[PDB]
Amino acid sequence: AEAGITGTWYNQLGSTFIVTAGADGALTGTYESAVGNAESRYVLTGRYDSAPATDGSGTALGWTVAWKNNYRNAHSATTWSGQYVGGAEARINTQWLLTSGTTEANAWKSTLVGHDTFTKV
Amino acid sequence: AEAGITGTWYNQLGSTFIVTAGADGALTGTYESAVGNAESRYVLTGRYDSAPATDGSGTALGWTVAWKNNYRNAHSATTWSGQYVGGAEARINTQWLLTSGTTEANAWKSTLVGHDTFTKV
Amino acid sequence: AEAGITGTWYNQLGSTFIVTAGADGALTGTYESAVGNAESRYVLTGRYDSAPATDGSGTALGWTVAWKNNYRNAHSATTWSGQYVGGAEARINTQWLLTSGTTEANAWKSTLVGHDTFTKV
Amino acid sequence: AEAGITGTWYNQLGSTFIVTAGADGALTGTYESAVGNAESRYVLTGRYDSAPATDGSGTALGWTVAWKNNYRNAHSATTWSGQYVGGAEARINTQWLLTSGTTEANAWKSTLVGHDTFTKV
Amino acid sequence: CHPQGPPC
Amino acid sequence: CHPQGPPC
Amino acid sequence: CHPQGPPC
Amino acid sequence: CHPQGPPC
Repeated sequence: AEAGITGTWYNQLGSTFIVTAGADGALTGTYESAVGNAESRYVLTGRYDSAPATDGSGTALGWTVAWKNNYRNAHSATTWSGQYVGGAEARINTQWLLTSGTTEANAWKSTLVGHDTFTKV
Repeated sequence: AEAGITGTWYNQLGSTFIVTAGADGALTGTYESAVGNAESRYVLTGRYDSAPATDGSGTALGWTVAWKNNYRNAHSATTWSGQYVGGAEARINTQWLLTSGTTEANAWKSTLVGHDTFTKV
Repeated sequence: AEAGITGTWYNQLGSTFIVTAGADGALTGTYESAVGNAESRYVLTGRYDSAPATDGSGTALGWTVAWKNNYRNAHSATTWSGQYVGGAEARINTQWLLTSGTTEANAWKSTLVGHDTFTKV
Repeated sequence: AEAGITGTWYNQLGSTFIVTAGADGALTGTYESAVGNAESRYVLTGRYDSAPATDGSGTALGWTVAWKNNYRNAHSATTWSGQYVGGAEARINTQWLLTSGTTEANAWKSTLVGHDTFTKV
Repeated sequence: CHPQGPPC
Repeated sequence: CHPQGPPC
Repeated sequence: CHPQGPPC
Repeated sequence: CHPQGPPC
């Protein structure tokens, strides 16, 4: 992984992210939602677990985006958790949780769940 | 938040984490599972969404720990997603996803879900 | 379980449910949200997995409530998944998923996640 | 929905389920994992939320399977939560939670999450 | 005031 | 038009 | 070879 | 004895 992870990844819904996998487990880069404009670019940061692998396993990783930049503050953050599988059709398969800041009466409906697959293509 | 978030947080299960909330959205610090020994300390990294708030909302945040250090490589990563609520009994209420690296036949059972509350006490 | 499960269960948020655990795995009864009025009572149905147990394990179970009755149609359904642990302080610890009917553009934010503990008291 | 839901549904992984959507919200039928043998057939039960819809929304539904039949008792149950979208390429898009009965020390890793799409084809 | 919440 | 969705 | 998976 | 649990 590491070298395989670094680059640009696209999902099914139009989003892009660019990430560098740094040598001791660090992931850093930016997530852009849409349009093609500075206003949809947000910072990401995460970690991946580098492993000596003999059997074709995925590499486990996770990153967080807080949805605040200089043009938008959506009072929320998303985490994605999943694994990188390299090769011909490398993908990162993830499940994600999006939490919004709520009042304590609304806390029980603060968190959405879903899933994304990202490909290099 | 920011000043309120920085510090040490404990959950129900014995775990500790220490985090610094840096001015432009960054969270950094370390997660320690148990025992009280260098071997259970892992790096965390995340983001929080800073908001001008008039109505008592939580601050949304998220961080990732990859379960690899110099004494352990568990071939997995956990992300936590939730919100900080300050005050007397400040807590961070979260839901988390733990993914392990699997073979593609086992990918469908790669990811556990649950929840943690962290307090300052 | 079976005999232990049948009865009335309360959660942290004010909700009540009454369930019968029938001999071959069936759960049936009603969920009431609040107030104390026919209008907050909804049908539930689920299953539990009966097991010969030698080691103090929970019994796995799950049920579904669609949020439509004669006074309300909220265009959604919740499933709860978890386990019954009997004894002095019997509880059912669950995680739940609530999906609302959406247009296909909004499908990605159709599903909330959270958790509830129900007790007999 | 109702008429649209009744029938046989297949997912990506080889599984089949057959369900009847009964007039007042009830879903009943059987889930079969694989092989083509009585031993992989399990009872399902759930609910769906019938709605007068003017705008192309999905119908919200949920069902539970406890993984115990006359040939197998896997000490677990799965719930699926999602929505039916009718038409040419009718699908049921779901997220699911699988809980196994555990000891209370292992309760924190009792529940897997993932997702399935079922089609008629 | 979704039926799963308090009150309603 | 939450920043995680399409467009915005 | 959990009954929800393939095969079993 | 996964590092997220107690102890380990």
